[PDB]
Amino acid sequence: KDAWEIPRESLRLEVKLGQGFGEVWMGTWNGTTRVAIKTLQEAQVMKKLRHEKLVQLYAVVSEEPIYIVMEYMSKGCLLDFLKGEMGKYLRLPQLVDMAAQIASGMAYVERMNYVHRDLRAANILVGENLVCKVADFGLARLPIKWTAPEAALYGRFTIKSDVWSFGILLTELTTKGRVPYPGMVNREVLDQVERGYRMPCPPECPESLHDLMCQCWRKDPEERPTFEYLQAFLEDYFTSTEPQYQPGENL
Ligand SMILES: */C(=C/C(=O)Nc1ccc2ncnc(Nc3cccc(Br)c3)c2c1)CN(C)C
Repeated sequence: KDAWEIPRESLRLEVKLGQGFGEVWMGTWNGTTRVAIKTLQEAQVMKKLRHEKLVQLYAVVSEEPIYIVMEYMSKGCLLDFLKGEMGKYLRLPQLVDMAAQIASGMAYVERMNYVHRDLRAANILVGENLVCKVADFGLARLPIKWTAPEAALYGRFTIKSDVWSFGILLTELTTKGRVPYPGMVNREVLDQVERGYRMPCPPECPESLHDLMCQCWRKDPEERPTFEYLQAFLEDYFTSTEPQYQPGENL
């Protein structure tokens, strides 16, 4: 047992979040620390990754039943946030800033030579001040509406198939959380994307952002941009790219 190990007695499971691998609880730790607990690796893994825009591992419990203890994200998962009461007031500047934070977390993952494998809004967690962090490395190495064609078809998961999933996350953000390829079923999406079909410009989303999306969805993995490119572009967006941005009904 390594130094990430803790006694169960040091954890107070409190509220469910959190369904249903098992539950997800809000909690306390050594009486003093507000945490999140994943009941039954992602932890392992989350032991070797440390970044400000990745939800931080705190502790593990070997130890059936296995707990994973993590930084608590106060606003819950991004999909829910986007589609609930806040969705309505989020506008393009805030949505692009959130995208930049996810890019920043993913840039780190890229620097470390890892792959996420399940990058989408359901796996981004929000905290205070609209902070967004990459979560759920359950499949991190070492669902197909978000999965690049080469990866869904031939199991070639790479940082480049993550970029693809990032393009799809950009459509979730600009549409307030709508399921991608509206009206199409998994098999329809598979067939059409293989023919060269790509989602159109979301309504009110600028062409330059959709442009970025379309780059992320290049047929050719090695032609998709870096996450560090993505990060810098999204960070600098409202000066270098859309300096004449004016607010609209929805974006
Ligand atoms: C939407 C619900 C959701 O993700 N809720 C949620 C709220 C707050 C929170 N804080 C910390 N950690 C988690 N999740 C978590 C993920 C992986 C490991 C551990 Br430990 C905790 C969390 C989750 C999800 N729908 C699928 C959109």
